[PDB]
Amino acid sequence: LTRFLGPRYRQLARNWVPTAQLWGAVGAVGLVWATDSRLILDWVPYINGKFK
Amino acid sequence: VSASSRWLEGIRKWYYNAAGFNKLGLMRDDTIHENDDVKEAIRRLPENLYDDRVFRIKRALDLSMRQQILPKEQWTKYEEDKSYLEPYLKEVIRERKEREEWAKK
Amino acid sequence: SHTDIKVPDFSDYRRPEVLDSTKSSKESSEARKGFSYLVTATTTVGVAY
Amino acid sequence: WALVADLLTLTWIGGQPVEHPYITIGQLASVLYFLLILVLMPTAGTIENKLLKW
Amino acid sequence: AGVPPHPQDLEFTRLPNGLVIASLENYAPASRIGLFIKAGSRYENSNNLGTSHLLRLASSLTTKGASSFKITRGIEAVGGKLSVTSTRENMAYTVECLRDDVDILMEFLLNVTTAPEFRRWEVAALQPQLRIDKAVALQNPQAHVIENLHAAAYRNALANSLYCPDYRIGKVTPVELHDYVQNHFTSARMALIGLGVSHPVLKQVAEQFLNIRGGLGLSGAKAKYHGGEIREQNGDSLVHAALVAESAAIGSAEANAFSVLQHVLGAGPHVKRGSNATSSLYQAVAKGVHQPFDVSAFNASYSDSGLFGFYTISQAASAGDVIKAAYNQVKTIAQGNLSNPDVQAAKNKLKAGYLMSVESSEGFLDEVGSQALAAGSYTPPSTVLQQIDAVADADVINAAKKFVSGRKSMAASGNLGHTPFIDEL
Amino acid sequence: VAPTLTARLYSLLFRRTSTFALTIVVGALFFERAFDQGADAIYEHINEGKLWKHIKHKYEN
Amino acid sequence: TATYAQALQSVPETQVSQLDNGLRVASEQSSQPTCTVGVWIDAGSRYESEKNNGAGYFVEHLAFKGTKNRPGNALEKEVESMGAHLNAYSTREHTAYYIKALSKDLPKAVELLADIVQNCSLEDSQIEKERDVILQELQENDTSMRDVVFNYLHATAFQGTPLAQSVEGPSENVRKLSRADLTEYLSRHYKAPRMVLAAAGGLEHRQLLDLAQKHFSGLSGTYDEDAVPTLSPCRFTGSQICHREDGLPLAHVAIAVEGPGWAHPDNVALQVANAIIGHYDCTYGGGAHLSSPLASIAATNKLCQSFQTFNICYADTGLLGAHFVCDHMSIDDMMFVLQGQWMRLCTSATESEVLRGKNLLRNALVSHLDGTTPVCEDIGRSLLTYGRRIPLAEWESRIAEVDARVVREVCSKYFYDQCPAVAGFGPIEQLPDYNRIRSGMFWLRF
Amino acid sequence: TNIRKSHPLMKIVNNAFIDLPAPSNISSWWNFGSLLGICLILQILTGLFLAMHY
Amino acid sequence: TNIRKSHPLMKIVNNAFIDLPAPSNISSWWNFGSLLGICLILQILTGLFLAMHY
Ligand code: HEM
Ligand code: HEM
Ligand code: HEM
Ligand code: HEM
Repeated sequence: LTRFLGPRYRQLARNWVPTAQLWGAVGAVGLVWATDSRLILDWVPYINGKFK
Repeated sequence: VSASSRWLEGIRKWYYNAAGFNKLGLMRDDTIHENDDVKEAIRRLPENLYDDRVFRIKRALDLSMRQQILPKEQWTKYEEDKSYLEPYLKEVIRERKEREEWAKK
Repeated sequence: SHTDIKVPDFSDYRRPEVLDSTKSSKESSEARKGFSYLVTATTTVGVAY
Repeated sequence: WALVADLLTLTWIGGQPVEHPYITIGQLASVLYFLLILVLMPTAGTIENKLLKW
Repeated sequence: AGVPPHPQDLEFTRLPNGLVIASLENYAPASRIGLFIKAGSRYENSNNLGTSHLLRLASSLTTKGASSFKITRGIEAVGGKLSVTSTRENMAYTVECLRDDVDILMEFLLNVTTAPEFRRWEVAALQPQLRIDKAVALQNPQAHVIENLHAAAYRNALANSLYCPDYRIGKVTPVELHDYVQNHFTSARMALIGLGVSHPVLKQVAEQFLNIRGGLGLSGAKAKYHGGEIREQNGDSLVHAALVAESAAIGSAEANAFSVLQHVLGAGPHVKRGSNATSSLYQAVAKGVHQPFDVSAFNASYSDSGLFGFYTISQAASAGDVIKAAYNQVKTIAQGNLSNPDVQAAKNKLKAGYLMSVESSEGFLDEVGSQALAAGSYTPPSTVLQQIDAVADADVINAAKKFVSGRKSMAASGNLGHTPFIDEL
Repeated sequence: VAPTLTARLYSLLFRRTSTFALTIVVGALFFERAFDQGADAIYEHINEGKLWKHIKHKYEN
Repeated sequence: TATYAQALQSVPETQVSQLDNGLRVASEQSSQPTCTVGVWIDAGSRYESEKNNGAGYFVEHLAFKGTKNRPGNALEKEVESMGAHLNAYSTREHTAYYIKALSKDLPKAVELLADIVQNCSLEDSQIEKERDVILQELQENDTSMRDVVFNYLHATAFQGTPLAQSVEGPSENVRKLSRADLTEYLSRHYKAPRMVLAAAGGLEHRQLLDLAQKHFSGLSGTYDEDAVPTLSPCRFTGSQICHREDGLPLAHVAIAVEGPGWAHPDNVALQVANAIIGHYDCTYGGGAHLSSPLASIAATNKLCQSFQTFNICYADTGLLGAHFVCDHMSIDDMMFVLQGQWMRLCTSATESEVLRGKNLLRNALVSHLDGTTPVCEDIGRSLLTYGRRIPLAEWESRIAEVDARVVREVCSKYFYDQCPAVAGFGPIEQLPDYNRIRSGMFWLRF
Repeated sequence: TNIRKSHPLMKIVNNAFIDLPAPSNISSWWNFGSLLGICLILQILTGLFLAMHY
Repeated sequence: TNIRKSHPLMKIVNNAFIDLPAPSNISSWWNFGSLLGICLILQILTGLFLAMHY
């Protein structure tokens, strides 16, 4: 708990932050595409084709 | 030194007796859970202490199995419960904490 | 005497961008990894479908 | 043993209707189950350490 | 103009307790500090052989002011080094870092030498390193020969073994290391040498942290020369052999004569892939021997004794011929067959060689420390060159005379079927 | 075109395994739309008029 | 007080002067009674064709065995008698001849060097004697597993380019090389604009320049014109050479990616990362407490006998990576732990460890330039590879610049997702398959 | 040689049920681990004979 | 250390599918062993979804 609190760890977090952000994008777009989540997919231009 | 500090000491002697490892001839440090700091402290013990430790654990596991306890006179007295692991375990944690302070900068 | 050990000619198996001894392989490393990984990306895209 | 008895209390309440005494003591046993595991037993272990000077 | 700053002089100080302090402000980007101790292998006795080897390996173990982990990490953090270099007489703990970091490395240095803990478990964990350390050294056939040479020569102290005897590996105790430090790492047996450090600072730390008494006195039990021969059947393709007699103690006028004789006969090569035209021993052997061989004059000087002679590497069958050619070559110098230009060449080889030996701070520091311990003084290069010059041609002949007629010591390893005993030389 | 289309695709999107996965996921979405409908359009041509989607206007209300 | 930054300014400027024929004459004057003088020639094995691959090495064997002005024994006797040491070496890119001598013996030392460089009496009886000596050395070099693996590493990385060749040459070239073969190489390569007369010690620069006009003049009149030989770049190949030999006790592995070459500014940053990984040896005292993760895991788990990082530099190219010697069962773990370290540094390097790497380097650079022989070597080599002598203050300036962001960017440029050159020798059944090594060159997590 | 140790199948049975080092002092409270295995088998054997008719 | 080797579960997967020494020269005729495993899994997954309605 207290052992992971220091300058190196703040650097280590800063180093892996763009990566952990991009995996979130992979997870989200991945979930959105796999379920056909209409709420989000109504916004994207070519995927829009599902006229009720 | 104090009347109420003699009472904390008598409540501690009460708990010690209630814990009842002394009934199995064990010392307090015999009963510790074996983590990494602990494993190292056992490893760091001299020959005579390790051998005694082994026998005391052996004796208590034997009693545990046969569901017995030692005769009252042979119970480890609270006053003479030698905390043999203390300085070893304190040194191992000291060393760990340093490594951890170093791994921070 | 271990200095007789030359590596056999691989020009037969080499990608066209890796044919020249004069030319650095770095100038085509991106394009070559790019091609082989595009095959991988498209494979995954097709399997994901 | 409080946890075992408390679970036996929850067992008893499970097989009983939702009327007057049972609603209260039912949710009383329910909050106790979680307090006993999350807060109470981790506190006793800390005190027991202090008593052995550990 | 591309000229350097005018060079500062060495500052030397004998403390009233016996301790020596020497420093040179060379203005170098890095710094070098050595604690030289009269604690080499010769102060071991039969009950504690190899204790100074384990100690040599123990410089990184827990001290009172710094844990094992701290010494390693703290020194590496600043890119520093900590080295311990033993000889038969000396132990030298040399520390090295950039000049801004001296204070940290000094503290580590002082802890290692003056407050080691030799923890039971830490010492037990390190014992296997004696086997590794020895194995790596002993893979030079020369090492075991020069080890056997000393065991054959002396009955006493210099006979000691530098690497721990196998039977003592795993057997040297924490108490033995504690006893070794308590009675050898004392003020009167010590010298603190600094490079890229100011004298007031080195004098300060010596007066604060290096005032240690209650050890042993003189340069140990006077090393008694005996003579004899140690033989090692090896099956090692080539035969390594060393012939030696008692010479002179370091610092004496006679010692310098032996050093000139060493250069007359021939020490190391001078030209990369060379016939060694000026090497008296080499030419003498080559006349009679046509296979691969090597021969060099061996010169070892100690506080109370010395060993001079020659060392040979030859094919097993050629062994006797190489040793006999080499020995007879010395015999002609003893008989008086030595010219004045011959000695002059050797003199220039020794002079320039010495000067080259102290060119680097690594070589300069090791020399000042060894001087401080052996002599209690610092002798400038210009006056060492003066002492070399003082050697007469007769003194060189007499040094040869002394070798030819003195009780011999021999050590040889390989297929010894054609390697002669002392008897037969 | 000065560095290759593959060279600029590796530099921007295939270096990091993160953006490699992201390009596969984003590329899987856009491929599904172009394929499903594109293959359905091909299925229209080989079954011209035969399907209910072509007939539809015959029976209105 | 005198600080470290202040002390870098204190070291005198290397005085560079050019002769009329193209001979660069450079000196670093110090206070020492001794000195080191030498000639550094821009010639190696990269300059050699397949038919004359042993040439530079053969000339190196003949250079001290007699000149036209000093036949046979003469050179040896003259150098030996003044107490001087005479040395030479040849690498794939540079040949050097140097004398360790007293400063008052500098006139003679320069004179003798000129004789070796210009007037080498390549005697027919001697070149015949030398061929048996070099052949023996080849049999000698075979037993050095380390020398073999690095030769293999160059052979496989620089496949079918001049750089794939060893300095020594093959056995065929040693026994076939003629007297004419060596003079042709000497006339083509030992030319003034490719030579540096370097010196370090108790000498004035004016003394040295006088001697260079005194002994090296007579390489002009008319020169070059017809044959201008500039080095063509050498293609690096991601490849593997595996010499399985289960009769050898320990396995040797050398793994490297393509490095940028002498001139490139980011050699400094690569060297800092190479310091962070560092080197190990079973005789090191440090053990489990060593800073470097690879070194610490290797000691604890007895994963090798040694490892070392390297940044081998050539003109516009080089080899960057590690070499290790280990037990037959330990090759896989060793590869894993090393590759993981390259990758840690490529993606997630940290401020503290980078300062340590900077500090090791400052110490490495200063400890290396100790005494006349290392400094004279640094003068000769730097003038050939950088064109100037890069002052220690500038090296510090370029070291000080390297933060964690620099390390992971520069490491990524060279290490991340690249094809290594792999050289393996000895009991190498457990040595990873190339594809798996290639796979360890990237992280799926990143 | 003892085939309980060498044979690939029997090796597992030996290491799991025969030669496994077990504490001397384990309570009747350690019995339920084996009893759960009996119960899982019992449920499979009764469950199947029910499935033949269900 | 490589967790593929040390970890009790991953140890099996490594020894069976990853680090297993396999002959360099095995035919397409060696593929059916894996294909049978695919077929057994395929039959379990289609068979179950049929059993949900059968
Ligand atoms: C599918 C029903 C289960 C079976 C067949 C099973 C199997 C067993 C077996 C054979 C043992 C060794 C003998 C013994 O110590 O009892 C054991 C011990 C153990 N089981 Fe289970 N178990 C199951 C349920 C559980 C559950 C529900 C938990 C935890 C929520 C648990 C955690 C443990 C632990 C911690 C031990 C170690 C006890 C010790 O030796 O001190 N198991 N199990
Ligand atoms: C994890 C072990 C199992 C448990 C805990 C379990 C539990 C149960 C329970 C609670 C019932 C309802 C009791 C009743 O009203 O009679 C039941 C019935 C049933 N079980 Fe299982 N069972 C297990 C194994 C299986 C297996 C392996 C099969 C298939 C071979 C199976 C097939 C059946 C069938 C067909 C019934 C309905 C017949 C009946 O109610 O008696 N059971 N089981
Ligand atoms: C339940 C269907 C089966 C499965 C899932 C299965 C699984 C496999 C697998 C994975 C392999 C290794 C890969 C390969 O060599 O093909 C293999 C090899 C083998 N199987 Fe099967 N197998 C089955 C049916 C059979 C049958 C029916 C026989 C004999 C009547 C057989 C005997 C063998 C033999 C002898 C090999 C060794 C082949 C070799 O490596 O030379 N298996 N099996
Ligand atoms: C060893 C792998 C299996 C094989 C070789 C196998 C074979 C077969 C065959 C030949 C049929 C009749 C085909 C037909 O007329 O459509 C069938 C149908 C059936 N199987 Fe399996 N099967 C297997 C796995 C299973 C499993 C694991 C289940 C239970 C989860 C299962 C449940 C069914 C059911 C309910 C049917 C009847 C529905 C139907 O005919 O389509 N099968 N299977």
